[PDB]
Amino acid sequence: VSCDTDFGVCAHCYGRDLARGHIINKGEAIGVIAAQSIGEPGTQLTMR
Amino acid sequence: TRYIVNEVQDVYRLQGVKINDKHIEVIVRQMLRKATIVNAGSSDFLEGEQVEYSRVKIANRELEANGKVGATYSRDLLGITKASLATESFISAASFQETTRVLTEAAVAGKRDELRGLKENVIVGRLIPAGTGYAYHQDRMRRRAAG
Amino acid sequence: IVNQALGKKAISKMLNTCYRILGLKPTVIFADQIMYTGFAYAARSGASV
Amino acid sequence: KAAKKMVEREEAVVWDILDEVIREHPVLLNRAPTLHRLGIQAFEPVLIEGKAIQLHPLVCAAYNADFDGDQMAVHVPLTLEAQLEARALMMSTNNILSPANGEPIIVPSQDVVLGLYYMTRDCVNAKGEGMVLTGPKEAERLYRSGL
Amino acid sequence: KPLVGTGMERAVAVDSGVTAVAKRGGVVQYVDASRIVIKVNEDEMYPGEAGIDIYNLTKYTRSNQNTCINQMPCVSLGEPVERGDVLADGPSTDLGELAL
Amino acid sequence: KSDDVNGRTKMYKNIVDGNHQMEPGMPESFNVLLKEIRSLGINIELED
Amino acid sequence: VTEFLKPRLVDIEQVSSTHAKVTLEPLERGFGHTLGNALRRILLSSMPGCAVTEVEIDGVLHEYSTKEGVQEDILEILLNLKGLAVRVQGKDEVILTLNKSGIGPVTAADITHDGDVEIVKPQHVICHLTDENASISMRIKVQRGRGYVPASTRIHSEEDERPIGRLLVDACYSPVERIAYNVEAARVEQRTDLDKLVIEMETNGTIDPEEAIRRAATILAEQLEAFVD
Amino acid sequence: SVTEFLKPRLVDIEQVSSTHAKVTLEPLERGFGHTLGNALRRILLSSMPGCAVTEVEIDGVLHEYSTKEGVQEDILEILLNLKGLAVRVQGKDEVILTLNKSGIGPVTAADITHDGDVEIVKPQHVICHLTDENASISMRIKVQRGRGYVPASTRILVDACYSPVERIAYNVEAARVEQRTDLDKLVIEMETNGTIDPEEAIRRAATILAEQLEAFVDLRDVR
Amino acid sequence: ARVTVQDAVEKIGNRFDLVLVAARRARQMQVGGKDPLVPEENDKTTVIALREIEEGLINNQILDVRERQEQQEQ
Amino acid sequence: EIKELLKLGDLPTSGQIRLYDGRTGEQFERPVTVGYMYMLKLNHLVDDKM
Repeated sequence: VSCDTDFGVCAHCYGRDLARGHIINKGEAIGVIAAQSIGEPGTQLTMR
Repeated sequence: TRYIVNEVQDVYRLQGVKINDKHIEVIVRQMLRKATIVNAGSSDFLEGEQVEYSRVKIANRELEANGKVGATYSRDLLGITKASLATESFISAASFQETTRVLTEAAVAGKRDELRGLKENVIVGRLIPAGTGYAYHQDRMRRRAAG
Repeated sequence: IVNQALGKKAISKMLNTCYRILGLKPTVIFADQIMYTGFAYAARSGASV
Repeated sequence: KAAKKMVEREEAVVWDILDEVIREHPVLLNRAPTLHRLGIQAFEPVLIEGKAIQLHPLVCAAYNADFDGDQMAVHVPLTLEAQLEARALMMSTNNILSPANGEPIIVPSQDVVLGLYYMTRDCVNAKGEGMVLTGPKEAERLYRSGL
Repeated sequence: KPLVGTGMERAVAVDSGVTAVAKRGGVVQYVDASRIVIKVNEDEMYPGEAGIDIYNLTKYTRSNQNTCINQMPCVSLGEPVERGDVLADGPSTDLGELAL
Repeated sequence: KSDDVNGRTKMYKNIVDGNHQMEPGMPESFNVLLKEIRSLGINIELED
Repeated sequence: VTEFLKPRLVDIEQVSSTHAKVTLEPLERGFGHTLGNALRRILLSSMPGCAVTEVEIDGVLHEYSTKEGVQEDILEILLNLKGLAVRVQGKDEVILTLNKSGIGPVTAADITHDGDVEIVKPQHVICHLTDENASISMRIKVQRGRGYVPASTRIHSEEDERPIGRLLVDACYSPVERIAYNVEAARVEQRTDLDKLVIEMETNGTIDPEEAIRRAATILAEQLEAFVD
Repeated sequence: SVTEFLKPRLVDIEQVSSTHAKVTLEPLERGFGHTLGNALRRILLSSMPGCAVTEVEIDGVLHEYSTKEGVQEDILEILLNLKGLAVRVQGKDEVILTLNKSGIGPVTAADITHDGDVEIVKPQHVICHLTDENASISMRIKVQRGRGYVPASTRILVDACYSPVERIAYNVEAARVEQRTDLDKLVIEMETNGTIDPEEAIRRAATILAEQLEAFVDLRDVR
Repeated sequence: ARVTVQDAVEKIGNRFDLVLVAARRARQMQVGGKDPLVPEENDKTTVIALREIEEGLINNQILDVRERQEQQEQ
Repeated sequence: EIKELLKLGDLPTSGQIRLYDGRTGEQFERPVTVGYMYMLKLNHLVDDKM
């Protein structure tokens, strides 16, 4: 949100967080990369 | 953002799950859109404009021609089940929760999609503007300027 | 690194060192050969119950 | 029609042509219940006289299988570009680390760690405690006798 | 047959009605792979009947799960048979025992 | 491999000739969607 | 080479008709275990044997039914015929017939005996009949082979032949089915201590111990001759 | 068919160095590849005639806790370096060797006295580390004739490295001849200490086993 | 076959244009009219093209140059 | 009770028994507990799944 682009997110504020060793390149869909890792560990608890 | 990320990482850490906070910030950013305005600002005397469109409009109107006409906005967050429906393309955000109301609203307003969401390219069945097809999508956008 | 009780975290950090220091293919072939050793020695060890 | 009949008759030359063509044609595998990016990965196919695909023990953690009753989805990309996309991005050799936190998904465990932890041990002192050697001779005397 | 069991498998086998049991029989005359005749003794015989009972087995009969139910007889020839005892062995049954 | 009727034949020919070239065209299910939408009181069409 | 002192075959023992023990002369260190391993695995893997490939009978058509007068099904007929043990002379592909009537038990003894065929266990059970009027009439062919084969393998060899009524079974082609070895230090004197190995095995009587051991050694030498050059 | 067994014809061998070689075979019969590999490995490790150094009598204290006295290197690693020497003896029996050099420091295998049948594979081998001054030392080493491998704990002083080998290993792979894929492919990998070609070594092992097992057949396959 | 594709990645860097370059090379290689600049080892066109881009002898630039070369040579 | 039964059939009470390799014939350390289990076959068969 800090990055001011009005469209998507620039690579200059995200780092890598991937199995590579370089900054994220253009065209990579972070949103698809996101939103899926969060709920993947579906081993939470119910009924408190 | 800080409160949300702290609260969610507490829950993911009490169990043992280790996850970066950047995805959570992405969730917040997708969640934090659709600012509401109180001043007209010569933009529109209505409510429910996108934050990005408002920022682009104020950048193109203030610095260029008239900087005195300021449009004050209040950035109001919306829940996922509601913010997802807030899309400029009728095709997208349709199969998510409900279709008939979205179709009625699009036909009433007469909106056009431009096929900008990924689901649009999926349903039509072309290269999505991501990964390998990003360069092709960019070239198509570039050639669309001239004709 | 190879002189320890060599638990699961030991082998984990060993692969981490091999990846960050050497690279992709060295650590991939390293893990391959490690797992082959694991099958061989477990089958040789016995480890009855 | 000649090709169809001979393929249906399953001659040795047909097997030879299969082997020649499949030898350079990678193939993609998927878990039916999938949650993250690693539930789908590509591999080099190898012919084995059986009827159950041989999956490597390491990628079992990513595919989250357990060698109980399960069904895998297999897919073939046909265009040259799709083979290339599989080779460059969806191979296991490239996908060593997690896209979630950064920790390696490949976490060896079970028999491998048990055996390694076993052979890096010493009761008090086994046969031939005081021997000295260069390092390759250790296995030479371990396989046969002496220690 | 199972080496280590609990004993209730015998009751399950004799109660599922899958095998063939003998009712009011005293001794067997003829044995076939698909047909068994028992000669009831006069003790358990009432007047007005021939004094024999026939049991036709189940040979390779299609089951609901597309499996096979085949009954295999137990006695050989001229064996004294009491009441309430098994004669054939149905699917996964051995000597009147659930052997699966 | 989808409902593109004019694509499956052409990909088969490209394979047997060893061409390995693909032209997307348009899935037929999208036309199905358009036809069923036009079944109700809603216009829908694709511009140029 | 320093006086390797190759061992020799001595003291062949016969524990029983289907069980025997073999003794070998002492040999140098580090040899007994590997030679025992090789001989055991070769003897259990590749060694010619004679078994039943298919049985045809005029009475019944297929193997999933019964016959009038018999107690056990055609399945037990085929399985027990799988368990029969016989040896054959030089020529292979030998067909023998079995015809009998009555209510008495049927064994391997009451079969038409020809000069090239000899039974080792005449007390086998061929699923005795129960009816006086019942009479079985089947003819069997026995061939020789080396390794285990299923029924599906020999299907392509028969396309126009094999009419109805001819039933095929599986062959073992393995007449020993069990062998073990043990090495000890004995039979050595006036020299550095040597080791001797004893081989304990059980066959079905089709093949003699010395013959099988010699065949294993011969094929071992043949397969290792390629590594000479 | 009845008694016919396939024989390996693809015996291609690719080598990286004169002491390292990779041996690959064609698909062999079922279950025999690993038998043969284990047998050849055990033959190569358990008994292989060769010449090696048996023990040394250095000038000083026979105890292991000796002094540097200008050598500045403990005798233990000196003996270890001595074990890494491939001495070749042509026809003679156990013989005594000795060396003497000035105080330049590089102690090589050429420092030993040259005998009629005493040969060294590569004279650049290190025997002692660089010395500190012009002080010399007498080795008084000797070699013996033997086969296989025995330690010096039981049979005396450093070791007995009679096997002219460094490392031995093997693998078995599946392959197909025409249709059936249930075939065994044997791959042999072995590193040589020296003085013996790897293919020569494996040929010697095969001949050794053949002449260890020939009378088991009682003169079979006459014609 | 190749186990890891990293040299081509280093020669390209963007990770997205390398697939396009190798695909456009392989298409012309398979349709014909060109020869492999790298000695082949009985392998398909895609592997040869990827080894060529890994060796540092072909990229997205010299393809345009050579293509304009035959286009003007007609 | 089980250990008492094992002695009657000439079996070790611990249930551990030395094993050899059928591939290299080297005696296994860590004596193994071998046994006889009642296995069952299920209709979940690969001959239907392919």
